[PDB]
Order: sequence, then structure tokens, then C-alpha cells
Amino acid sequence: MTKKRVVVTGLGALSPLGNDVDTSWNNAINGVSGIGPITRVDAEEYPAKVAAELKDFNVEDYMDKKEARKMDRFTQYAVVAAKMAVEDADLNITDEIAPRVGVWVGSGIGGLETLESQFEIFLTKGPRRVSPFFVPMMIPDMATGQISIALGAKGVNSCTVTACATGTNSIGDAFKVIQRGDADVMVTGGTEAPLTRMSFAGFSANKALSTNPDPKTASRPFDKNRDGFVMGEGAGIIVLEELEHALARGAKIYGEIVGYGSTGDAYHITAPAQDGEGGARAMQEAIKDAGIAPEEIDYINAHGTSTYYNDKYETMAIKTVFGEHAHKLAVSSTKSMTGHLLGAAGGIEAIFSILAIKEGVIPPTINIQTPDEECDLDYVPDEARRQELNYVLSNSLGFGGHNATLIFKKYQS
Amino acid sequence: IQMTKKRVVVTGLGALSPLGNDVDTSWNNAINGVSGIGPITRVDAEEYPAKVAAELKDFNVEDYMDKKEARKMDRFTQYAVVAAKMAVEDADLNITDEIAPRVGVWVGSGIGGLETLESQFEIFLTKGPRRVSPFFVPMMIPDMATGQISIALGAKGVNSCTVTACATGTNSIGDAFKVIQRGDADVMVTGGTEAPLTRMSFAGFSANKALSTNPDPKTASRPFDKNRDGFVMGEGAGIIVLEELEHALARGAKIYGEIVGYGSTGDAYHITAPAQDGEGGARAMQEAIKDAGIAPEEIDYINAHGTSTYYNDKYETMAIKTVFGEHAHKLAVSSTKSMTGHLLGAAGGIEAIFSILAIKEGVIPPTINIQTPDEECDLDYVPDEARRQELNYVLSNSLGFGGHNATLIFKKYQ
Ligand SMILES: C/C=C/C/C=C/CCC(=O)[C@H]1O[C@H]1C(N)=O
Ligand SMILES: C/C=C/C/C=C/CCC(=O)[C@H]1O[C@H]1C(N)=O
Ligand SMILES: [K+]
Ligand SMILES: [K+]
Ligand SMILES: [K+]
Ligand SMILES: [K+]
Repeated sequence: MTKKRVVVTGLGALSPLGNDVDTSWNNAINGVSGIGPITRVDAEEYPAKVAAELKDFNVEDYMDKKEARKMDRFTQYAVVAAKMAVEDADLNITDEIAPRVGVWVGSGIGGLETLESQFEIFLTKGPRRVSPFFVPMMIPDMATGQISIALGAKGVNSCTVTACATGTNSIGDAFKVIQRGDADVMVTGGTEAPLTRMSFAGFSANKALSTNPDPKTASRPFDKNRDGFVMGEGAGIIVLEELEHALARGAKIYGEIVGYGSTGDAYHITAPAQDGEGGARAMQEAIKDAGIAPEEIDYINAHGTSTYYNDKYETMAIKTVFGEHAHKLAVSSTKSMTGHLLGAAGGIEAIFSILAIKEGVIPPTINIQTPDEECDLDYVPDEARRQELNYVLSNSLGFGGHNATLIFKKYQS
Repeated sequence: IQMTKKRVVVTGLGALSPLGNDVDTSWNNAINGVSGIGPITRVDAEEYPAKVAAELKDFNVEDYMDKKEARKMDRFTQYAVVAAKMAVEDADLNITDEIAPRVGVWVGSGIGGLETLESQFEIFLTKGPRRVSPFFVPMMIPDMATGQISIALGAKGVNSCTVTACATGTNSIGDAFKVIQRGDADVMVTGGTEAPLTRMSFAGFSANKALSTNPDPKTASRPFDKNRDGFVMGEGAGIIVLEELEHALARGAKIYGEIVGYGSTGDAYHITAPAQDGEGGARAMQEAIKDAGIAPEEIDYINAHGTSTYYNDKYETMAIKTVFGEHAHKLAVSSTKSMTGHLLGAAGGIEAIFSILAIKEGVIPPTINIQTPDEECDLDYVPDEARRQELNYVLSNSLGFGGHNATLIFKKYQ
């Protein structure tokens, strides 16, 4: 059998930059920051003072209150974003095509807020007052579960959990499902609602978070004075579709997914391998998968978390893979604006990568004020660039040494 | 534009289960109808309606690693690392700098480090966030089993963690199977791990009435029995080494069997309740049969999901009839959860191992504890006693919350 071509036919998102794709994207290409003071928890207890939160998100605008009450925020975001994506796709999921429409959405930690609140009930009211809905509300695969129920999607059904690589791995895995002919449509991406007491406690404890109290400068990928990531929340979901299936229904096509790379550092639980060698290998695997030369890559949407090690090592990995071309292509980290959505990062960044191609605009890295000699590539500082793009690469890396890369291409017949 | 299709064989097995702290012990107990269920000891069960569980017996992690290393791993990760090392040793696989990028790891867990989360959050509440460990986040996340296995083995290839509730172990193995099939790794260390015997897990599964409240360990787990009343929770890890065939042959590997089919569907029905008549499960079995390119009649033995809840065993029986027709009464079905309890995310891992060994050894493990026939569950559940038989194809089912259905098909290797 021949490999199927896989195109992107719908986009859905909730992010700190907007409660839909258009607003999120429009804010991104105008260098708008989604970072502000923490409100979701009490910032007094942590060295971190800022976060990238959804603004003005009222879940009841999208579903009944009683339905939302049986969903952790991570699931709420996923269901809202998935429905948005399917509506954008104008896909009618009938009984006839339901077994060929699947869902592959990941989350890095799933319903942590629900776990915390229920454990507190356990401690104060006793185990017999834990909710009958606790288990399904907490497990990370309930985003996929609830999405499939909301959509009537009966096909291949999964959830990848790979830390900060989650959103990228999930999309790549869905891509492979369609390539091998096991689904015609996959609703896929990542979702995360990690703004909780234990998440702030945990990422403070290992010094991962920026302790910069100024929301204007906290997230500054590649900057000499970067000091950690700024945590965000949301979901980025796309509809992937087999090409002939898309054409036959007159689907709109944003672009094509053509390459996916997955490697492991096998080095350390949290620290990236020296020189970003594992990330270099993942990019090389994605490039070989797409059947292109490295020079064909026009823009890299970096993982670019604003930690010391990540941005330095990702720069090294890019130089290793692209050689002289590393100084010719454009790189940017949109985490400068959205913050780090953890398991949802790969999802929103896939959306930005796809729209960069569709609209011919490279979103900038904001907040670079002090150049770092070790991070000397072209990070598209401050201002978006209008440019025709043919190929875009997006990286995600995670704890556990996960490296994941996707390559997107401008759709040509 | 060519779609690569490699053959994928099983070259190593490793396990910790309530039936033993290795594969040989677990397997020999299974074919002898031995129960791994007893009183709960891991937590104080006075405040839960459930009184029995399937725990590892005499598992001391310090027998496998230094205490200092164990203290940086949640039990779910301990089990995964120990089982994975056993699987790689069984495979006699030497991972070097040279083949490292072609060796990957795909181990799932349903919930990951829940005990760590409970203990660290109680510390947060009682002592404050400064007392939360720098190791809390990596210790808790489900993919740390894959991460720690990767680090221990030096495996640098395709790397992932599927989390699909009670389908987790089966999905993980199928996903690893597809990686090798499409040419993206030569070896995958894959399976499921779970350490769900915790205060919140017992509280949660009591609150939704999933657990059996039967206080008698002799009858608590009784899949397909008229008086079944919920599952008995267990723990452990089942890990296997999948390998591309020519690679396995080149290094002189021993081959237990071949993986040939994988089916994944969603009910799209309810967050916890299975779809009417197990229709989604039937579709997953049908997809796996199609993937394997065989007729339903070629299946000799089904290792059922068989959790001992009313609805699972009833609907799984219906699904089997739907898929196999008259052949449903000709093949053998059994649930080894009658002996192991329900290992949740690790269930598909240990059950994959039992399915593979059933083929290699030509022995079908029984369903124990069936005393009262249920008119609705009237298939051949291989009751009480193992059955010696030459098997060519075995199918293993898993189903989970979120409406996940996953099926694997294994084949005898020439
Ligand atoms: C509370 C956890 C939510 C999801 C967890 C993600 C793992 C942490 C990461 O991978 C982030 O450390 C950042 C990175 N390596 O990009
Ligand atoms: C609290 C621990 C969660 C880890 C595993 C969750 C799986 C939930 C399920 O799918 C189980 O209900 C059993 C089943 N459907 O077989
Ligand atoms: K920091
Ligand atoms: K990226
Ligand atoms: K029950
Ligand atoms: K099974």
C-alpha cells in the first residue's frame, strides 16, 4: 500500500492570547503578551509571580453548567477546542463516517486540580465522600474520551502523555494513523490546565519557573537574562484528514503534515542531553520522514521555553542539523507570548506553524533585550515577518528525555 | 511514498505481578490456577467497602537497586524499570552506542505516580510548598516509566507513553508494534505498569462502585460468574521486547511469537459505562482481525478483558458472539484477572505476556472461581483447569473508561 497524504482541515484553540484561533493567531503576529499576574492560585506562597492564563473564559458559553461540572478544566479546554476545530473544518460526522473519525489528544498531567480538591475532601470528610466522578475527571485520557463523545467519533482513539512533548507527539501519532490508512480523520493535539497549587509548588521546587516578577520581561526565550519558563494553560486541537477524503467533500486545506520525528536522550530525568543531541536527532528523523533536505526548512517554531539550558541547547541542535543554513532560516519562540502550555504547547505551536504557512507570516520572539552570545541565531525579534513559507518545523522536548518534531508543508495539489 | 511493512516478533518478556516477581513464576502459577488475591495490606482498608486486592508478594525493590535510587522512583516506575530490565535480559539484547537510536521504549501507565502525588500534596498542605520535593514532578508523571527505562537501557529511539485507562497496556504494545512495522525502530521495549493501590485510588473506585465489595478472597474475582460484583484491584508491570524480524534473526534472538494485529476504537458513548452490547469492543476486535488479514475462525483463544463486573463480562460475551458468530462457541475464552486481579494500565501488558506464552507453550490458562453459571455468559471460559492445546492465533482484549477499546492479535512463529 501507498502512504496516504495527510492535510490539516480545521483548527481550534483556547490560549492565553485568545479564546479562539483567530484571536490567538492575530495576537501572536502582533507581538502581544499573554502573561500577567497569577490569579488562579495565591502567588504569595511561590517565588513565581506571573503566569499565562486564559482571560474571560466562561465554559458555560459552550455547554450546560452541569456538563462542565463533570469536567476538569483540562477536559473543558479540550472539548471546546475540538468542537471549534470540527466546526472550522465544516466536517459532518455521520454514522456512516464515524468509525473512520478518531481522536488522539494528549495532556501532560490531566486533572490535577480535581485530584487536589478531591484529596482535600478525602482528608477532611473521609474517603466515603470522595466523588463518584473523581476517577474519570482526573485521568488524562478523559479529554480524548469526552471529545469523542461530544463529536460522535468512533475511530482510532488514544492519548499520548510525554510531558512537554505531548502535543507534538499526539499530532505525529495521529498523522501516522492516517498515513497507514487506519482513519480518514483524526482530531488531535494537546490540552493542559496546570495552573494549580502542586504544579506551582513542583516547578518552583526544581527551579523550572521564572521568578522574574515583571510580566513584561519574565518570558524571554534566547535572552541572556532568561531564568525559567512562565507557565500557561489552554488547548490546541487540529483536524488531520486523508487527502482524497478532504478533496471529495470540498474541505478547506490549511497545509500538509509531512514529517514526524521522535527520539529519547536516555540521559537524565529532567536535564537535556549535552549540545541538544537528542533534539538534533529528532529533527533529523522528521526531515528524513518528509524526504527533504534540511535547507528546505524556512522557519522553525522552537520549543524555546526561556530556560537557560533549553534555549542554549536547542540553538546548538539547530546548528548541528542545519549547518550554514542554521543562520539563513528563521527561528522563533511563541512561548515569549503564550507562556509554556506544557502538554498543550505542541498543539498551539502546530496551529501557529500551520497558519504561518497559510498566511505567509512568521510570528516573532518578543522580549529579547540582551543578546546572548550562545544564542546567536535569527529569532525574529519583536516584529512579525511577512514571508512566503514552504516548510515549517516545530520542536517540543520534555522531561524524561522526550524529543519530538513535526514538519508542515504548504499544500500543493 | 511506499508504506513499509516489517514483520514484528516477540524476543523478550519481563513481569512483576500478584502471581510472581518474574515471568516464569507468574506463568506457572497462572497455568496452575493459583490466586494472587488476598486481604489488602498496602493501605488500611477499614474505611473502604473493598477488603481484598492483588498485591505483589515479597517484592523488595532494594533487591534490584540501591535504596537511594528507589527513593527517587514511584512504585509504578520501580515496577516498570525492574520488569523492563528482566525483559531485555530475557531477550539477551545488548544495546550499544551503535543500535541505541533504533531501540525505543513505549510503556504506558493509567495514572502514574499517584502515591507520590498524594504524599507530596499532604506535605504541601501540612508543611508548605517549600517542603515539596524537587523530584515531585518527574516522579509523578506517567511517562517517567518510559523515561527511566530509557535511561537505564540507553535506548535512544522512538519514545512514548500511551495513557488510555484500562486499555493502556494493550494500546502501548500495539503502538510500539506499529512503530516497528513502519520501519521507525528495530526494537521496542513496551507494555504497561501500574501501582494503583493507594488511598485515593481505593476511595475513587469504591465511590464509583467499580470494586467488588466481596470480603472473601476465594470468590472476589470471578469473571463470567452469575454473582460477580466488581473488579479486584491489582498492581505490577508487564513488559515485552518487540523486534523487527530480520534484526532478531541477525543477532540470533529467540522468538516467542509474532504480533500481527492491532485494533483501536472508541465507543463515543459514556465516560465510564461501556456502549450497548459491547459494540465498540466488537469493532476493535474486527479491526485487529482485518489488520492481521485473517478470518475470525482462525482465532483459537481469546484472553478476555474479563474484569468481573456485571456489564463488562456480559457485553464482552456479546461482542465475542457478534464478531465470531457460531465460532464463538468453538474457540476458548479465559480471564486471567480471575487470578491476577485487575492491573489497570498494566493489565494489557501482563495479559499480552500470557497470550504470547499460551502460544509458545501450548497451554491455555483457566478462568478460576466460576461457581454459578450465568445464562448471559455461556461461552467456554476454560473454567478451573488449564488446557493443553496447540494454538496458532490468540486475541487479547482491553477496554477502558473514556470508551477506549483495544485488541491485539498474536500468532505462532514458524
Ligand atoms: C504538572 C505537569 C504538567 C505537565 C508536565 C510536563 C513535564 C514538565 C516539562 O516537560 C517542562 O519542563 C519543561 C520542558 N522540558 O520543556
Ligand atoms: C485511580 C487510578 C487510575 C488508573 C486507571 C484507570 C482506569 C479506569 C478503568 O478503565 C477501570 O474501570 C476499569 C475498566 N474499565 O476495566
Ligand atoms: K528559575
Ligand atoms: K514548537
Ligand atoms: K461493585
Ligand atoms: K486481555
